[PDB]
Amino acid sequence: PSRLRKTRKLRGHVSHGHGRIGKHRKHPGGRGNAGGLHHHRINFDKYHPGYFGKVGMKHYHLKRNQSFCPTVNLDKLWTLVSEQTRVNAAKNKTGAAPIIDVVRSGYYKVLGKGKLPKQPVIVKAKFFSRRAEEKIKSVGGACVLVA
Amino acid sequence: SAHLQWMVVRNCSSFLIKRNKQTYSTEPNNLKARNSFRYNGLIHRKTVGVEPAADGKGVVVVIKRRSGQRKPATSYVRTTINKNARATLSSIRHMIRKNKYRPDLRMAAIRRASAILRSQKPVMV
Amino acid sequence: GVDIRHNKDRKVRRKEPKSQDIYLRLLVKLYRFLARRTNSTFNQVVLKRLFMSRTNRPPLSLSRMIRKMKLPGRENKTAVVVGTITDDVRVQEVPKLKVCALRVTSRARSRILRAGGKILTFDQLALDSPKGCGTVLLSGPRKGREVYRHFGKAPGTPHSHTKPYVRSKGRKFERARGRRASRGYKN
Amino acid sequence: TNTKGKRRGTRYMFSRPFRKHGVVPLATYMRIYKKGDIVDIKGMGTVQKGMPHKCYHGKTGRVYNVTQHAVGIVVNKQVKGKILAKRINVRIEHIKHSKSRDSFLKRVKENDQKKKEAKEKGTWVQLKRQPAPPREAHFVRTNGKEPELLEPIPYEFMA
Amino acid sequence: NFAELKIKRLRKKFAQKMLRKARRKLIYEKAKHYHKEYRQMYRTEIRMARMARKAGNFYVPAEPKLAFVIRIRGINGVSPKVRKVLQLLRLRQIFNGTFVKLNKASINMLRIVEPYIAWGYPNLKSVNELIYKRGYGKINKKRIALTDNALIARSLGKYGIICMEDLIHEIYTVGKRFKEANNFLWPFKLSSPRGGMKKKTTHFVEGGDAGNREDQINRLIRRMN
Amino acid sequence: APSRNGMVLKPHFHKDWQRRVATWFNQPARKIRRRKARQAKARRIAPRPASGP
RNA sequence: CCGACCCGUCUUGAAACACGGACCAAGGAGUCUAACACGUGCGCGAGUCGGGGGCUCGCACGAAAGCCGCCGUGGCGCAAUGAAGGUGAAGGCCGGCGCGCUCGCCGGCCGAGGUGGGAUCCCGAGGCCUCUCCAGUCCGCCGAGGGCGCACCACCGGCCCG
RNA sequence: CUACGCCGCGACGAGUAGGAGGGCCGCUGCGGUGAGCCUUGAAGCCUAGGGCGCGGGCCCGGGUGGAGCCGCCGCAGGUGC
Ligand SMILES: [Mg+2]
Ligand SMILES: [Mg+2]
Ligand SMILES: [Mg+2]
Ligand SMILES: [Mg+2]
Ligand SMILES: [Mg+2]
Ligand SMILES: [Mg+2]
Ligand SMILES: [Mg+2]
Ligand SMILES: [Mg+2]
Ligand SMILES: [Mg+2]
Ligand SMILES: [Mg+2]
Ligand SMILES: [Mg+2]
Ligand SMILES: [Mg+2]
Ligand SMILES: [Mg+2]
Ligand SMILES: [Mg+2]
Ligand SMILES: [Mg+2]
Ligand SMILES: [Mg+2]
Ligand SMILES: [Mg+2]
Ligand SMILES: [Mg+2]
Ligand SMILES: [Mg+2]
Ligand SMILES: [Mg+2]
Ligand SMILES: [Mg+2]
Repeated sequence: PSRLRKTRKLRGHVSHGHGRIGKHRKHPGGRGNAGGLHHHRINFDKYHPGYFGKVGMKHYHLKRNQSFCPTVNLDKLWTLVSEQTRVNAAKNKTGAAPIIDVVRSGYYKVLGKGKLPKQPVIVKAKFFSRRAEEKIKSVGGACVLVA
Repeated sequence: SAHLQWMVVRNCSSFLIKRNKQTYSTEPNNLKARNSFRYNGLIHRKTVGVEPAADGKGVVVVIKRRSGQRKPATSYVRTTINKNARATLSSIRHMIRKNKYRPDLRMAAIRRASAILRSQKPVMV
Repeated sequence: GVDIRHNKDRKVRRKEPKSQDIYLRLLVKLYRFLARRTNSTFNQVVLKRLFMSRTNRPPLSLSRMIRKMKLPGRENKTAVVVGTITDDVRVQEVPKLKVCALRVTSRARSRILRAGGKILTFDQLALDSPKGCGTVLLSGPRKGREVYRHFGKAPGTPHSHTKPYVRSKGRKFERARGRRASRGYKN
Repeated sequence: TNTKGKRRGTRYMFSRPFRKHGVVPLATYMRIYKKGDIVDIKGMGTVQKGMPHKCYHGKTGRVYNVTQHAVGIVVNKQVKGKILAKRINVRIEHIKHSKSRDSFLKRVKENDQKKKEAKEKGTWVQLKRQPAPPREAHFVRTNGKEPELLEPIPYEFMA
Repeated sequence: NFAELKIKRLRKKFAQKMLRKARRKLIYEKAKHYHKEYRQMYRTEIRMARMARKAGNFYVPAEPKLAFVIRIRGINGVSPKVRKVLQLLRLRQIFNGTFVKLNKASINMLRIVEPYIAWGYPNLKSVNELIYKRGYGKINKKRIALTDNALIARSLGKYGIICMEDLIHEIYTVGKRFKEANNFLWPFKLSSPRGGMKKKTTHFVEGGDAGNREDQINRLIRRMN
Repeated sequence: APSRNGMVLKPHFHKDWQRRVATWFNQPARKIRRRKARQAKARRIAPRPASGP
């Protein structure tokens, strides 16, 4: 909607909202990121530190699939199975724990943020963190590995 | 709901007329013909309207019944009053005040009936 | 003339909801009457929260509401939030809660009702307690938004930990000069 | 055009007073500075270490850190249109206790005693100090002496 | 039950009738007592100087403790220190006036705005005419004219000031609640001086209008309001 | 020129991009044409599966 | 009769001996795309989004609208940090044993700590009632103080990566 | 009492560059709506005609003209010299 814009209100104002002294010229200051080291150095230093230079080792032919490894924390672990699964384990007189296969749910590594409910469970994953295995062990569960 | 339907048609309505810094409303049952929640002739569970008769004598006082709200074919009860000026206004006042049927529209209905009755007597030179 | 200043005369505050939602404006009408015609300051806070923008009405999770209702002496009180109540899958035991909210996620709704709880809209709350007696006026985290990570001091100033505006995160994106002592400086 | 030297214009500011050179008196090294007490930053020039900057000379701040031979002071320095609380390390030669706060503590100590003493024994007394009131009415006696007449004196060229 | 509720209402009307009557008698007696107190102050100052002259000594009268400060210069081109002090005296417009309790703090504030004000020591008639004719009350941040005694009672009755006579006594004889009573008074918006000023740009003692005129401020007041 | 905080942007529009712009107003017509050819193929192989081997 | 210099414009300063303007009509200049950022409105909400594809008489409108769900591939978000190998966010207390060695084996509970503020909410002495009283009937209002404390701010701890 | 409504009280009102709000100011086209207007005279144009509004502008009478035009709710601009 062009009717809602400043241009419809700036009719009759000679400068069109751009000043009489300094006017609206073509490109005062260069085009794009011009002069980021000379006359826009203050803005680049103030708001984008680290912008200039190289850091680290360059690696050619980076395949993002090789390092694909999504993670899920212990607090979202029990949502990977059904609601029926958890309650059936909690009321199970037999100490038979369910199996949570996080590879099936699309995750490879289990991280250890949060806390687990007090019921054992077998967790299958490609990787675990040290605190993740510690907390799964502490509820009587087991950490097993897959490939 | 009266308030909900009002929030729909308080500005977007076919009966609305916005003109000369005025706002009128032309639905059939609007006493005073003004665009207002109090006088809207379509959104209330009970409304009252005064119209001239089919012939050029008397009025037709119409009220909304309480049961057939979503059945507009039978939703209105029309009765014709064809008496003298004083007896007519007593019937309209009794219909509204005694029945407690929308008592806030008593004087608007009486004034509208007076306008219609006076508009029916012969014009002078 | 008088020796005063007029640059602060007009107080900038919401006096009505910028929304055109009629269901919202109807209960804005209702709590405008309750605020005016009662001495309860609860109605005044609820009324002015009905004018606020969505960013000023952040969602309240289920875990946060359960935490506030667990505080001593808050039992048997109606949790009132002017905003959206949101399910949290990080909690496992939802207690019984009587709760009035502007809007509830369809999954948070099912868990509350399943636990024997009650859910009220603000028109049911007025008939429940017009003065807002026996209520706990909660709120979502106002500054829990991604914009606030960027606000504050400029990233290239000492002792500022504000997130810079970068199109990508990586070792090539704004990490060399001004970010380590080996490239210029660090501050 | 002016240089940006750290000691420009301190020719007299950091110099010693007349006939006050020599050894630093050792009581200035025996003062006890806790945290939160009010000090004035003088900045004597005998000791070149830990010197305050010339903009803090004469200013007053509150201690927050205490080290072996210095203190940290939170002192307000006005920069253009803002005031900001600088934190400066200053050796104890360049500071001293502020007598303003020391007297205010004294008035508080006298105030709490006065409140308890008067409330115990029945009556109320005034604790807020008032500004100087208008002088009261009083009779000025003559003691039998007519006041002496004074006239302006004739002008005469001195020298 | 119509009869009983009617009688209960007429009992509450009569109780209000009695309370209003009792408040009026209190206002009448307070004003009578204040008239006795004022004429005692007038006669005592005369008598004290009278007995001093019999003895051949002098009776230096007590220094004035109340002042009336009138702004005489406009708002254009004022230095920032003078502009700040005038705002502290609530004199933001030319030919505004207000009462100032006098001590060391206030007097030194008057010296700063000396070229911009004419001030002095108002007498009792000056205080009456200003409060009665030009007296407004700052009630709820509004400038509400003092047309009823209940206006003062609802905002200053907790200090005992419940009438215009109480307000005038509190202002003239500088009482404990002078600050509350004076701040309640909206600054007086006097007219131009009828008959004109001598010269606004010089001190009064050099044939002008600025600065302090001790008791000659009352002559200016009669023309100004 | 940069103005206050912002994101350092690198728009790839320095290369006369207006000569080669692909519009998709023929997208609905392309869907219809594809759907028609799928049907025609299906009739051509009468009892064989329509989606191929 | 009083007042009244020609507009536009750059300018510290224009009636200017500064520039454009003889007059009239018509046309005539912050647009669109892309990318961000913040604000607001709406839907859903730890999710969300079909935008490419496909299915529906093949098509006046309809090149629209509708549907998919084993079309959610994917994007963005839900996790950060390091150049990288890589690693990767729970604590509070009471108890018994080493040595309660500045500390390990556990139990039990509770489930993101604490201080100072903090709208709102809760308790509440004592008051406000009638033709009057000694004796309570049910709730209404004010209220000293007391309590739990949203968001947010300051600070102190705690956890993850180098 | 068109609650986006109505009413009450007090203070205040300069303005370039610039920003913001309101516009029942105006142009063109689209979706709705006015059982709208019109050869018993539309648009356009002229007018010592009558008025309204602070204003942008608008309404009405007269004349000419001879076939189309507008109000309101929204939408979109190649929208005001
Ligand atoms: Mg302008
Ligand atoms: Mg122009
Ligand atoms: Mg003015
Ligand atoms: Mg101004
Ligand atoms: Mg050295
Ligand atoms: Mg001047
Ligand atoms: Mg005269
Ligand atoms: Mg020029
Ligand atoms: Mg020049
Ligand atoms: Mg000019
Ligand atoms: Mg010249
Ligand atoms: Mg020339
Ligand atoms: Mg030129
Ligand atoms: Mg020329
Ligand atoms: Mg034109
Ligand atoms: Mg489609
Ligand atoms: Mg996926
Ligand atoms: Mg806290
Ligand atoms: Mg910390
Ligand atoms: Mg103005
Ligand atoms: Mg154009």
